[PDB]
Amino acid sequence: TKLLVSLKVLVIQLNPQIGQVDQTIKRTWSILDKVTKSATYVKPDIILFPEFALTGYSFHARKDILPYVTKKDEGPSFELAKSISEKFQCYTIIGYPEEDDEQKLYNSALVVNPQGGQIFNYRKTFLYDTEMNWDCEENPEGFQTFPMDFSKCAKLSNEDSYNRDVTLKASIGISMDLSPYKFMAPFNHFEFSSFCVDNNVELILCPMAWLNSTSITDKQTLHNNSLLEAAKNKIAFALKEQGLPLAGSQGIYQLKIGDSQRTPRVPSDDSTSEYKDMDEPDMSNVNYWILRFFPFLYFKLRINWFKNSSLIESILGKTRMPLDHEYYKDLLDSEEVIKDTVLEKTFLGTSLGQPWKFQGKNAILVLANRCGTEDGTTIFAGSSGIYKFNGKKSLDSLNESVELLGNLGKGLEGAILREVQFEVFR
Repeated sequence: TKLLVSLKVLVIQLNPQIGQVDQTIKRTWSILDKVTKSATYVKPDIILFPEFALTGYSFHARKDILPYVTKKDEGPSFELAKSISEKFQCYTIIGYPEEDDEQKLYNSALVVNPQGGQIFNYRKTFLYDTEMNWDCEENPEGFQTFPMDFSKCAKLSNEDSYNRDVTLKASIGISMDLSPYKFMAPFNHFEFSSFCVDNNVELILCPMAWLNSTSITDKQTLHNNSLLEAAKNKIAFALKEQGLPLAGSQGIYQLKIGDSQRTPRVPSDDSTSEYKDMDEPDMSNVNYWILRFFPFLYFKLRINWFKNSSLIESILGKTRMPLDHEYYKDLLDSEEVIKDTVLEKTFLGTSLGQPWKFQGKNAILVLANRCGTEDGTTIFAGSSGIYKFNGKKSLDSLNESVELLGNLGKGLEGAILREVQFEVFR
């Protein structure tokens, strides 16, 4: 049986600065208030916030992030998501700094149902250089999936309305999860992308604090005060020329609610990474974000790979997580049988029994990336948007195996709403 699902996704893009939690709370209610007053407004089934959407991101010490850490079921972040879910009758996913009863710190993103009850708490699996500053911890469970009960969102292929309930097998990824492990692992791996394809993920939620390539990331520059001074002056002029403060744009909201304005497919080049046109998305990152989801993208060479039986040594040898990951604290030789899970495993989008496993299926990707600037050196690309993988039969936005349902600006706070329509198999 094949169910048709119609979901109403709402993504919030904020510019949270460290020490302005309450002010970010106020601006958030200001955005949601404007969203409901939209001409083409509809009640969202799921609302997604960026990574650390209320506290800020660039923390340099554990002592600094301590005043903002909360339990998974306590604090401003949890209270906000609970109020939103109860006020909109939807799921709320927001990134927050977490701390357990063992005094351990995490980069987490909590989830609340329409009833106002926390149904899931996810920890960041792959850590970024910034998490190392405040002694963050890798997700001991690694990549995870969870079910989401949506009411009146599905229907049969011959019905005239969505009066049926559907339990989607969701999955959350936090920025660095999309990148190669520690920026050192092979690019061809695609950890998080493979994990979602392997476990047949249908809805992908990605809270992010992704950077713009114009940011200062060079290590020898960040630790050379002479070079760092001249490097920060460049960032200062970049924002001053745009008529923006060093912290970034706040208060001025970009609202794309209800409209069906799709994002233009543009290839990567020079000036696609330039921090200009704050109402326009960052196609350099959008193309990169799509590339990181290669297993969901159509690729012609998969036929030759499956035929020549390539990657099978990669599929079998493929482990769940990196061996040196916190997750851990030959079938060809053995006489043990091949389990279903092994046949579900994939590499580069190819499986042991099929050239393109995702082929024929659909999946919804929701990226909620923050905007603004921090430390006068870190610029976030923003460009929050929603994507659809049709799985129908090009390693960027030019590939028509993915649908760009809409994106936000690279440097403006706002919220985008889209009525995503895909299909599922039960």
